Amino acid sequence: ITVGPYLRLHQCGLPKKMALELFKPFIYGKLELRGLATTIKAAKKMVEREE
Amino acid sequence: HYIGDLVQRTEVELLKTPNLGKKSLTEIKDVLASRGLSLGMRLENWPPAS
Amino acid sequence: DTIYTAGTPSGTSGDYIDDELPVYQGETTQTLQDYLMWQVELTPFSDTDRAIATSIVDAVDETGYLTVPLEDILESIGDEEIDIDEVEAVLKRIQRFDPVGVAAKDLRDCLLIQLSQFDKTTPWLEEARLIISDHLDLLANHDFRTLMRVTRLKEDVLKEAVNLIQSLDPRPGQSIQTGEPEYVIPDVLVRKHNGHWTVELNSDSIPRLQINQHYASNLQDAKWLIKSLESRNDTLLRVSRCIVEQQQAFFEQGEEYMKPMVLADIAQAVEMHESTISRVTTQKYLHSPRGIFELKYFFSSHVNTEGGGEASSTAIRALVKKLIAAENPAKPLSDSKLTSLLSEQGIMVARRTVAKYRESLSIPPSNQRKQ
Repeated sequence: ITVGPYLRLHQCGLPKKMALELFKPFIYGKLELRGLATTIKAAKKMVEREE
Repeated sequence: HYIGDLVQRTEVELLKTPNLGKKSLTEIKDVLASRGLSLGMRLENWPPAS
Repeated sequence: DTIYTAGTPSGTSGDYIDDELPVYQGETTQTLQDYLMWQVELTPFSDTDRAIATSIVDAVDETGYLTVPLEDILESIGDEEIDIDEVEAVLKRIQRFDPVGVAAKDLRDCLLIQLSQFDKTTPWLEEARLIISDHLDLLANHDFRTLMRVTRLKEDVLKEAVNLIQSLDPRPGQSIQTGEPEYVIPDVLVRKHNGHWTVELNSDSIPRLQINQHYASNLQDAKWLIKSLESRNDTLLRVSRCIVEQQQAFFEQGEEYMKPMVLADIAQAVEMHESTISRVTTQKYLHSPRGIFELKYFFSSHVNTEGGGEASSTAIRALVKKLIAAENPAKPLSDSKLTSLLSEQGIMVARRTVAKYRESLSIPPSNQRKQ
């Protein structure tokens, strides 16, 4: 943990490489929802490549 | 008229379609599964305005 | 009694913190069926479709091929309203999971499934599709001439189509394979010095247990286990040493120099029941400079020798291999000609026995080896 002096009282700073790993199934669902990946394997590959 | 509209239709909805026997529904599922699709998907912001 | 002059270190600390390690539990792993079922769950099926998918994925082997016919699956479902076309639809849906082409009935189906997922811009796709769909044995048998007649195509297009064919995957299910294969530790070692083969048990595998006798019945019973282990390893060493003595020529000059020895010879040599000999040599290996061989490998059948004696079937197999290895590509040797050729050195084996040996060594017959 480091210090962010600019944040507001209800905010925290998260690295995005952690957020990609934590929120992965939500990302799968959102990718499938808008048609970017018709199947689960396509979304998994797209997330793996980090497009 | 487009693949997306057919894709978004659920199987129960197409079962009750008049003049559409179960054989035709199974054939449609076969031709969809051949290409890597299935009945019962869900897309937002459709049609794509084209 | 030598010291290994090179080796690999172990990644760990020499000393551990004094608290006891937790009991072993294990760790789950992902095989092919686990991945396929995971993809099945996240797929918009109905309930009956999911049941059929579970039944299908149950019957997929290690390589990714469907081992049972669809009639077995439809029978296993146990319902009467379900037809075979629903099973076909579910199978077609499953075959497009990752890896593409899994759960395929046979090689032709797998290749066609993989080919159907390309783009039309591919240089030679329809030619490959037609070749797989209709004329497959021609490509396997290396005809290249009647295929040109049937396809009505010149050399270049056919060659490129075959190049595309040999770019696909015939075993799509082996991408998700096991982590690391097991390895076997040899039981006994045979070295050579003084022109003689010394036999010695593996020191790294035989420790001497500390004798717990101080609290002293139980002491006598503990020594009984010691005597039993002593007798066991003594029997193993005696059997291995006798076997090595009998098969000295093979250890020096390799194959084609074995002797047709059976369990009776060992039983009479070590004065023991042949059942014990069968029991002790099972699932035990010996390490030689030539490789690692199971202790039961040196027992085989025999054939009559014209001048006298017998010839090991291993020697006959090796001779057949070495005769085939130096044949003319224009006119490959046939079975009768091979028998006639071997019937000049006192080898007397029937044509049927030659065919059996050839099938065992997995060598195609003469007509498939012609260039």
